[PDB]
Amino acid sequence: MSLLYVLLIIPIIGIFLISTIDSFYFFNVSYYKKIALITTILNLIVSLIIYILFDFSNNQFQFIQENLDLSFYDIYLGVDGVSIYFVLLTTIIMPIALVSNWNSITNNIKSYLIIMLLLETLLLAVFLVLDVLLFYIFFESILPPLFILIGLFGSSNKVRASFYIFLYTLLGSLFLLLSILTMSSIVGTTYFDVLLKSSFEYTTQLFLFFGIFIAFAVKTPVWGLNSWLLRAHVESPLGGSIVLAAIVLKLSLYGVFRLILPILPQASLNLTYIVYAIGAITVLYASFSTLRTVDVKELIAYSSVAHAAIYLMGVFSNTIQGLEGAILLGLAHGFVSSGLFICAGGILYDRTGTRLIYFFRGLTQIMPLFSLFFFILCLGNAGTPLTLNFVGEFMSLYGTLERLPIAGMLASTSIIFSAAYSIYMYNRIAFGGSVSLYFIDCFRDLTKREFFILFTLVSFTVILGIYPSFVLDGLHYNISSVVYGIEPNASYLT
Amino acid sequence: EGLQKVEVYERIKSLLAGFDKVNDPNNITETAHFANDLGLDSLDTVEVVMAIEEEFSIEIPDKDADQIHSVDKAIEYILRQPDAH
Amino acid sequence: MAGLQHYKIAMDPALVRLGSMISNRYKYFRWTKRTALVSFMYVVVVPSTIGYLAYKTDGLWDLRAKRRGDLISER
Amino acid sequence: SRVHRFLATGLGASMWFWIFYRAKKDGPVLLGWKHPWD
Amino acid sequence: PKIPYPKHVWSPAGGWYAQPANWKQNTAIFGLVIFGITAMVWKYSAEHEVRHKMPEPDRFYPSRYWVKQIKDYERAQKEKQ
Amino acid sequence: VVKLTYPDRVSYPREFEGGLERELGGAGAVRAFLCLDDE
Amino acid sequence: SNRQAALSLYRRALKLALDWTVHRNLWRGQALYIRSLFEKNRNVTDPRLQRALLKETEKLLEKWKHPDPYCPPTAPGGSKYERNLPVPNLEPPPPLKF
Amino acid sequence: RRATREEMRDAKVPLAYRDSCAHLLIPLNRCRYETYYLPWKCEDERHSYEKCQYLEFKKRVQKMEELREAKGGARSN
Amino acid sequence: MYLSIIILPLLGSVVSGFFGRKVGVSGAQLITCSSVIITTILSIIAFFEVGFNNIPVTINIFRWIDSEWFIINWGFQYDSLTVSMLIPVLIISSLVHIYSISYMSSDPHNQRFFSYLSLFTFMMIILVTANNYLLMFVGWEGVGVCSYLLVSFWFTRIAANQSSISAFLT
Amino acid sequence: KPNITGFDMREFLRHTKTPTYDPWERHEAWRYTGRFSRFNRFKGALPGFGIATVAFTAYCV
Amino acid sequence: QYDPPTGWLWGVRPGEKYQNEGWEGPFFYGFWGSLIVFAIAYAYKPDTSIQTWALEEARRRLEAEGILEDPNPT
Amino acid sequence: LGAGSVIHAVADNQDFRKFGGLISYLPLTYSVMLIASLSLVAFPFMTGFYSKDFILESAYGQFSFSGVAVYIIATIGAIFTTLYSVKVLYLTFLSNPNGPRTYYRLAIDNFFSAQAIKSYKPAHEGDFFLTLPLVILALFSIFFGFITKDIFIGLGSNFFVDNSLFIHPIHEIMIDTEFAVPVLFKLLPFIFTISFSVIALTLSELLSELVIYFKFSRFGYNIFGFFNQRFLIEFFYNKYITNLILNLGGQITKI
Ligand SMILES: CCCCCCCCCCCCCCCCCC(=O)OC[C@H](COP(=O)([O-])OCC[N+](C)(C)C)OC(=O)CCCCCCCCCCCCCCCCC
Ligand SMILES: CCCCCCCCCCCCCCCCCC(=O)OC[C@H](COP(=O)(O)OCCN)OC(=O)CCCCCCCCCCCCCCCCC
Ligand SMILES: *P(=O)(O)OCC(C)(C)[C@H](O)C(=O)NCCC(=O)NCCSC(=O)CCCCCCCCCCCCC
Repeated sequence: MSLLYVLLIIPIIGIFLISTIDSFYFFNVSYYKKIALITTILNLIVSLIIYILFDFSNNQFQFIQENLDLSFYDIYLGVDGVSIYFVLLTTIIMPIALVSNWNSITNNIKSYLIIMLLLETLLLAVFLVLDVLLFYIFFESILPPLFILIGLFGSSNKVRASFYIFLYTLLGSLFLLLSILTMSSIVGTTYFDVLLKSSFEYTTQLFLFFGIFIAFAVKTPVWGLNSWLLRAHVESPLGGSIVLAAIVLKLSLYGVFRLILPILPQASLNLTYIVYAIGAITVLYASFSTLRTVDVKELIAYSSVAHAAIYLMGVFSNTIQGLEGAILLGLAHGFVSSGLFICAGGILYDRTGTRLIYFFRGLTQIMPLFSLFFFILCLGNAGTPLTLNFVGEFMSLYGTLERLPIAGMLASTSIIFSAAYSIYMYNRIAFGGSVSLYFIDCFRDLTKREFFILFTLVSFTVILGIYPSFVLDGLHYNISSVVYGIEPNASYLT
Repeated sequence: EGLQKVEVYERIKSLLAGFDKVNDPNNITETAHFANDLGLDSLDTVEVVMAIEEEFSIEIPDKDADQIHSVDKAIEYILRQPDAH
Repeated sequence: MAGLQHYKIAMDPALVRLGSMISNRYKYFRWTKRTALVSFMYVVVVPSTIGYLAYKTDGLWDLRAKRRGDLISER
Repeated sequence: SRVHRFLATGLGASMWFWIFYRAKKDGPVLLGWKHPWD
Repeated sequence: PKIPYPKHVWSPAGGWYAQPANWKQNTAIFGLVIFGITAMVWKYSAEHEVRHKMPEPDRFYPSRYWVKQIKDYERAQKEKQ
Repeated sequence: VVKLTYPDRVSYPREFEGGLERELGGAGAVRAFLCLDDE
Repeated sequence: SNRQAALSLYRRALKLALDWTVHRNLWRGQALYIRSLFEKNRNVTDPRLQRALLKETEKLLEKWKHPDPYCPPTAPGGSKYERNLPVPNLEPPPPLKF
Repeated sequence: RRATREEMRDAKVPLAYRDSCAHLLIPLNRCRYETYYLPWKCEDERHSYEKCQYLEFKKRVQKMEELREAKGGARSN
Repeated sequence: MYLSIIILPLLGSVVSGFFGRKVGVSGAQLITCSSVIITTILSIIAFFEVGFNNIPVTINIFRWIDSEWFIINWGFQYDSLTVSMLIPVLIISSLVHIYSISYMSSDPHNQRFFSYLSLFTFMMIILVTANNYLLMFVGWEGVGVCSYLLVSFWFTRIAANQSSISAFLT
Repeated sequence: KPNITGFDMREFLRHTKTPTYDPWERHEAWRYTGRFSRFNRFKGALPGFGIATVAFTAYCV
Repeated sequence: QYDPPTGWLWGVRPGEKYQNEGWEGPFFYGFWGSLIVFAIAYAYKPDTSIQTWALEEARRRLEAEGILEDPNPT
Repeated sequence: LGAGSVIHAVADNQDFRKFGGLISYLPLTYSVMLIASLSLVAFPFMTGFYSKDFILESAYGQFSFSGVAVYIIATIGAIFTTLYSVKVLYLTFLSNPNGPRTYYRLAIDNFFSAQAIKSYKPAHEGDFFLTLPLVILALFSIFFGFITKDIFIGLGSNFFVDNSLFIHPIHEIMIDTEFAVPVLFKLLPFIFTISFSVIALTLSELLSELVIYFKFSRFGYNIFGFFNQRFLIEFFYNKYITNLILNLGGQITKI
């Protein structure tokens, strides 16, 4: 039983215990929440054990278990540098997501925990599978649990939201499936170790690129294909929102490393000016739009759109710096956007019952712990240094500028507007007068739970912001394998 | 701790002592009215309120200025405003 | 109002009405001269302009280790 | 307060004396009458 | 006067007019914690400072007393004749 | 106004022996005035 | 109407006249002229002219508006306005769980 | 006598001031280092350096006047 | 000494701001002023050590960002210019901490105000002591954030809110 | 072009001067008294001029 | 004059103590706990990054030229 | 910092049009300004003289159109420098009391009868902590400039041979600054400084109405506001830059 298969098995045992413990003890709801939390903790503990044993400079997939009982659809698991940190981010985030809803579900708690635990197994399976069809099977398997999570525990407009996220993702994924099936037909197999060895013809690469890019653009999302995010990420329960923004957005980013950079390098090189136009447009249009967004979670949801454009531009830079920056920005956005949704969807929305920004003012006066963390998360969302958000933005933007300067400059302008919308929101909530006259009751400050799910998130971004080498050390050799090009005097040694 | 009635009356009384349009300094008292006791025109009362506002370093809104038709009313307005210096 | 009891807010009817109008605004969009031009400016022209500049200047320069007597122009 | 007047005059006494001292020495150089070496 | 303020708000910076009765004691403990880190940093900076030029013996260079690079040089340079 | 009324240079540019070519980085860098064109 | 406006508009004339003139001694004689013109038109009683006369002087008031009029620090527009506003509700939050 | 590169470079003379009259500045900069750059201690050395620079400047102004007439009183800047 | 000039204002800002409840108003003023003064004195020595005797001092602690060609380290470098600018920065900061003992005597947020003043000094010192452009830009963004927090110090005032956004965004 | 209100900028320009008679003269007379007279206010404009001049002359012997 | 420090941490009134919801056990000892243990093991982890392997080879290859000095020549 | 004493002195107020007197109420506070003001306007043999009155000379030292033109520009800016220097000094200390009588009410003059212990507020100065930096900064504004002018200017100073700052030999203009510059232009900023002070000092408390005549003309009113509204580089910023983005965000969200 490989460590990687252990990762997928623990959350399934937790589901079993959650749904059977009543036959051994009316069981208290606190029991279910404790089973689910410990389950995610042991999954985090296993992912940390794997990371200690992980080797930073191996071109072999590590911790793979030999199957040799070949079938039509077999599940092979393996990990290298590009997948190791996405696996860690999934295992760190999900316990925080569980605590972020400890008190705010209050109904169908068994269903919420089983759905949350199942989502962990599926999302981890996405980052661990060593086959392109296996990748697709898990990328899509999460829609029905996502569809039912929003509908069971979402806000007032959760019906329109759940439909939007289901149908957008399916429609785009159906175009990715067509591209994937063409690959398996030509090659005979979708296993990574032998599909990357193959060489597709240019026009095949061109049509393979559109099919895959249409799906990755719905999931980034790119601007104009992002209606589903505006609805789903806001109407979802807080735990759903954290998982949706901090893990699910990353699948398309990790999928660019496994599905287009190795097999479609000519198409990627010849179409970067189209990816960059869409990437540049998304940086500006989203930034201007979130400046005028009045729902606090939708403002924070809309920020994810702007940052996802920056690491989408990085992965197509064909440079070592852009690709490392893209993973580091995708990781950084995972912590910071998780904290900002806890601040908005968890702290403000539980106190007031509303998310309109018009009703908030001067919260610093009564809530100095919320404002202290909120400001640090508003700095991190603005790409301020000593946050992992700056190291990722600077490396991602440097690659974008070097690959194509006109897009780099425009994507650079995000340094202004991210700051602009992040600080403007911060002032209309924490500063900007005395406590809002709409509040009749006074508000309490962060509970111990709220303090420690924020302190944990702001610790990860800051420590990684001062020493990003912890992550870059395990990306240097694997990131190198996805670069496409040669130097005049280093190529073809004899 | 702030401004007391005794201090406000002295500043106000010494302010009107320098005004020629006032009939005499001896008619000034607590319940004095600018209109009939000190005999001031509508324009003179506007001058008096501006002098009071400059002396106490406060800005009086037009609606409040209309309310101040008496020396006692002025003393009460100064006491009501915390900002008065 | 929600599942978990919150604090008592002075839920202003005017602000509530404003936040509902925004959430429902998509249902009332219509194609007119104005709405067609704006939607054509943002979606087609400005993106196609950037795509033109990105396409035209892809590979035009390299800054790496450039010296005096050697240009930045690459094409 | 009396020490404030002492400091105000004292600072104004050290000043207006530094100017006169420097004018006595560096005045010819600044005005161009005598070059600095002479 | 002092502006009224809510008594129920806890801020780590202390709040509105916070001064604990034991402020002198706590100000001494924190000073000691502040002192020890600086000593830890000073020991580091003495060890890892790099200089390609050595000060002349007569000049006022108080770092020669506590840095390792100069002390090793001066110790070796004392061997003459 | 200043363009029509501003003083001409009242000193010949200074000349450094050898042009300081070696001290400024050899012939591959910019050197100083050395028996060059009048200005 | 036509009484409150005349008195309030008169006060703004005194303020603006002093706004442009820093020195108070020059503002004193500057004020008797302002007061004098109000005396010259104290006998007008025709409504068709009373409202027309108020329009001219407000237009004239805007004609010579100071780029930044004076305001006391603790007044709207002042430097100390709302510098340390107190917390509005001093009453402790009601017992809830979050 | 004139100071050559072999010791002028060793003396760390500023590059813009490695001129013909830089041999008087090597002792001046040494005096400046010893006296902590106080502007009342190396007066004799400081004035000595201002002599050679001024004389060369006086030599240069004459050359500039000769150049100006050569072009019939034109503009050289 | 060279690295003590770095961390001392930082420590003074951390204790005053994150433990203003523990040391109180006077405890905070004692630490920020003492840490800045001790830091100020050491700079005066550094001016003699570096500027006057011409010893540039190189101090490299650990790598910050390492990707292929980019090796940006938390490295500091003392030369003539950085000790020239450290003199007014420390001297006026010492005089401003001391000056604020009286100006803010009636302010109800003394600990926070003094915490900010020592963080800005730390960010100024980082800006000029860095030996690369990227680490310098940290102090560049550092003083900018400290400038934003000190403009908006009276955050209940709407006009000072607009000022801090102007300071931040411009 | 005279206005309905008899406001003339030339005499408005002319009137700017210390009036011969003023109803507020007595109230606003303390701003030009001995404490704030023309001589007293400019008496201490340069604080240490007198001391420095005396000291400099002593040094110039 | 100064006020005594006040305020309720975690909203706990001075009369009572913070009540536990049950997340504190696993979070402080399982989540953070394992995160310090992992940090300790990371100090003892062998260094397998490509860079340090490459600097060692880059060193020798530079020592074959005059840029660097061989500690053990020949 | 000395200015901060002035705001702390009266009412936490900082408007010029209500400042006056205070020459005797704040003696030390006035004194530090004068040292600072003359250091700022580069009065001869002061700290600012050795720096400010060397940049201008350096500009003429480079004999070119750009160097000469900026001289004229800087000198005009240097001319206008002393006027607000005069305005700060005069309107707060050397002018007639323009504030309320509360600022200027000493216990020596008997005004009140019963509330004599309080209700005076005679615009007192600050404590030790407020004046110790004031005194210390005063010396730096007199002697620090002269003491360090050899480190930073000298003639051939080697204070930056560690390459910290770098000057290319072809770009050196310092030699011409000391010798080639004509004496008239070297002392020209001082002539304007010591002259234009007297016009500003005569335009107030001596004439005091030439300026208001200019103010109430149509030419002066337009100039006064333009300079008071900071060249209008914030009205076009707020409307044609800031609100353009806000409307762009509006159009994208709504359309
Ligand atoms: C980059 C992200 C941040 C990384 C660094 C994280 C902190 C590291 C140490 C920073 C120095 C210590 C700061 C303490 C500030 C005072 C404590 C406090 O928060 O009080 C809350 C105070 C409460 O203080 P109080 O005592 O006055 O509270 C009671 C009175 N009321 C409630 C009315 C205010 O709340 C506020 O008023 C301000 C709200 C925002 C708080 C922001 C504080 C600064 C946070 C760190 C800034 C880091 C800058 C990084 C720059 C990056 C450079 C590239
Ligand atoms: C690695 C490969 C894995 C392949 C799949 C292996 C199995 C994965 C899980 C599939 C479904 C397992 C369901 C586990 C729960 C079953 C036990 C149960 O009865 O739970 C009941 C629970 C609460 O209901 P109850 O407590 O009875 O009523 C109380 C009312 N007060 O009610 C619930 O829990 C219902 C929860 C909501 C429905 C689940 C989330 C949506 C699932 C959509 C199903 C279709 C897609 C299936 C996808 C499988 C994973 C990809
Ligand atoms: P009091 O009992 O005296 O009040 C009697 C009133 C004034 C109410 C009379 O009954 C009266 O005249 N009716 C009010 C309406 C009216 O006709 N008002 C006439 C005077 S106000 C007016 O319109 C003329 C104002 C002239 C002076 C101001 C001109 C504007 C100056 C602007 C610039 C100043 C600074 C540059």
